[PDB]
Amino acid sequence: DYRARLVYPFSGAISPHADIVDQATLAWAAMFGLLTDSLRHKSRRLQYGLLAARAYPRADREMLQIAADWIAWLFFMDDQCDETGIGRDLQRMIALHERFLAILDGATPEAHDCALTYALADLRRRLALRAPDNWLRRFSEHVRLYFTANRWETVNRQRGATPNVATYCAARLFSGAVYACFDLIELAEQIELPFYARHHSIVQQLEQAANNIICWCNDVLSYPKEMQHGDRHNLVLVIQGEHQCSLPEAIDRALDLHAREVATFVRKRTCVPYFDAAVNTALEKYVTGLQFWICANRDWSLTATRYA
Ligand SMILES: CC1=C/CC[C@@H](C)CC[C@H](C(C)C)\C=C\1
Ligand SMILES: [Mg+2]
Ligand SMILES: [Mg+2]
Ligand SMILES: [Mg+2]
Repeated sequence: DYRARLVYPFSGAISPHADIVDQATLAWAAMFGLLTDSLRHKSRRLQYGLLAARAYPRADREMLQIAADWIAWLFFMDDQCDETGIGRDLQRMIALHERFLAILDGATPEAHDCALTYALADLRRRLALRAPDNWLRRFSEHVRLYFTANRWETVNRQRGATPNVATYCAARLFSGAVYACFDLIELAEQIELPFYARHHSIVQQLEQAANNIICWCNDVLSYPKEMQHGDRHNLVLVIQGEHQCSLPEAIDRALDLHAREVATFVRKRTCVPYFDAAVNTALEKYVTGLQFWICANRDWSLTATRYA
């Protein structure tokens, strides 16, 4: 059981609001028309709210609900990208992204805009009530880079071209939208980091390490369903192509890279410089937030129907 090798020298927590938030995320999905024909009794088992509850365990219920609805949005968008025709059609993906980008700039959806565009506009509206412009611009840019990454995946599928390890790992940091999920830690923890701390090389490196761990963990758990769809956006499949090795060996190599990235994250935690008492207090809440996300991703994914 190679899954038992997905271990961390720390553990997570879950918000006491978990089930309330999950029920509300389903009601939200139904309200905005995101639940497709194939899903009726499968809808109950999505449990997207129970991932959010683990990722932001200390958040107030209102802020947690924005995070849960956002996480659900990302799953709904992802299944369109990864399991339908739109992920093989760059021109259809560009037309959709043009609508999302107009909504991220604060435009109102038109009558004939799709459910995902309306739902994205709802999340932006609710975030604008809770966050300053500075934060909203950083979130929006992280979301734009997720769309760019999805268009990158679409070109790979159209060309039938598996990326090399260096290209894949560099792009995978954007294709999972993990940086946009990290932005929400600030709102969950109600912390205001000054510019020089927010963008410090050690903070960027801790964010990169946490993002890598989360994505490579997902890759080990999601290679089966991704292979079932003839997809190629997975460290296991990418390693297999580069090394011309067996699937068991590629899995072994992916888990080695995961273990190494956990150690890098633990090491770099002890390298955060002393700015001042108030800045380092806030900074340690953010970095603790990254740990909660690492654990949430693993803890939710091992039990989720999504990877069963
Ligand atoms: C692999 C991912 C890890 C981060 C988990 C979380 C952000 C889920 C939503 C988002 C889309 C792609 C589901 C992310 C993917
Ligand atoms: Mg995807
Ligand atoms: Mg996917
Ligand atoms: Mg995956």
